[PDB]
Amino acid sequence: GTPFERVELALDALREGRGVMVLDDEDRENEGDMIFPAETMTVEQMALTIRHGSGIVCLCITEDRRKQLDLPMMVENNTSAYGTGFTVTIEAAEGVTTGVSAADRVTTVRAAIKDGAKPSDLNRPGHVFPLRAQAGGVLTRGGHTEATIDLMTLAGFKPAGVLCELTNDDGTMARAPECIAFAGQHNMAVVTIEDLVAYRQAH
Amino acid sequence: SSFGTPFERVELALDALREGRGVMVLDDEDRENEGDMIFPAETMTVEQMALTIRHGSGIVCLCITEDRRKQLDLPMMVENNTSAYGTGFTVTIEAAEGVTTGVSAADRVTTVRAAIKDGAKPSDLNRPGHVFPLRAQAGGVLTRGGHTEATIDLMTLAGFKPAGVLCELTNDDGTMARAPECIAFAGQHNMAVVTIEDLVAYRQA
Ligand SMILES: [Mg+2]
Ligand SMILES: [Zn+2]
Ligand SMILES: [Zn+2]
Ligand SMILES: [Zn+2]
Ligand SMILES: [Zn+2]
Ligand SMILES: [Zn+2]
Ligand SMILES: [Zn+2]
Ligand SMILES: [Zn+2]
Ligand SMILES: [Zn+2]
Ligand SMILES: [Zn+2]
Ligand SMILES: [Zn+2]
Ligand SMILES: [Zn+2]
Repeated sequence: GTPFERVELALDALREGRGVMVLDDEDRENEGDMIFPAETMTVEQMALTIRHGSGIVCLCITEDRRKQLDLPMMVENNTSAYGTGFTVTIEAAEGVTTGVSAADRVTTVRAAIKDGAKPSDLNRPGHVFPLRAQAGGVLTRGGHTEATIDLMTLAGFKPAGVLCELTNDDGTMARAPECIAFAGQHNMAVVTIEDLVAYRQAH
Repeated sequence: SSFGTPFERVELALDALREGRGVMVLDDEDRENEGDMIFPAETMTVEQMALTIRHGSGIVCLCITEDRRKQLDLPMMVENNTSAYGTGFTVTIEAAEGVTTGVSAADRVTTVRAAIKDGAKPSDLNRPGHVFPLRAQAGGVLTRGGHTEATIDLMTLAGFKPAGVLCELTNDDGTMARAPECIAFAGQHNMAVVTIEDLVAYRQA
């Protein structure tokens, strides 16, 4: 397909309760992140993500939601190679045990994204990793974090999505051909950040 | 499914660590009821890291002492720790050299090695990152019966640097492995099984 078509197909997939495989630039991370809307991701989708992802399952959120939840950025002097926007980590205050099962990570995501969520609904630290997206989305920063928020908002959801990088069992990160094969195995749409940037520049 | 005394289980685990094998550490059934795969930070292989990500939560942690935390200038992640188990997460880390994105098994190992190197400085680690240090409480399992303290105590008793990598064993269906699954897993992977209770008994003696 074309770039705009891949974006459109990705929005349909998110609306249908399917995941999307998001590939960033080859000259950047060259990684594929599986993403789901925070509002609809299931425990089975979370199990899938832990099984075949890095297991570092992230919750992409806006600056306003970060402030609503009172989640400081993890560090002041961000020296990460890619400037990744990790906040302090989180666990649901209620409805979990140790916080790390697929079910507990989903409970934590739902507590964080609920309308009216308050800081006391989350304990810290925890086993879910929120990432704060920059305003302007992929028009500001071409990361998976912004890409996730932009796809959610374009699909009609709250600007809140769950992401994890796809990993091969031998410990190497999946490259684009592996990400596309995996997307086929799990009926996910595939889209690139480059597609998304072009789409938003036009639209 | 158990054999022998607590003391032998501990000694078997020390041998396993020296031999380059993992240890499966079970905490109290009334605490987390979880088994963590553990390896010395010094000798853990890329293959072992890949095994840990594949079978574990993927939240692979590096147990360190307070002295090492200070040496690396790693703040505790939160001032007011409200976690269910009071887990000692510091700010997260990535090697400043010799990695790409930080997340591959190879890159996580590189990061662990950078953090534990003799003479490691704060500038050897970028923050935040894909490896999660856990700071052990003074007194080890005699103060806090956690996987973090168990790891440090085991490495210490085995003769290693007080630094160990851990991750909780996860079933493929996303539920956490309980003792029977952890014991079966450890058997299949030639990891020595030991309980925090065993280790408390050993250290008190
Ligand atoms: Mg735990
Ligand atoms: Zn159009
Ligand atoms: Zn699967
Ligand atoms: Zn599978
Ligand atoms: Zn705002
Ligand atoms: Zn844990
Ligand atoms: Zn990314
Ligand atoms: Zn599937
Ligand atoms: Zn295995
Ligand atoms: Zn990552
Ligand atoms: Zn240096
Ligand atoms: Zn534990």
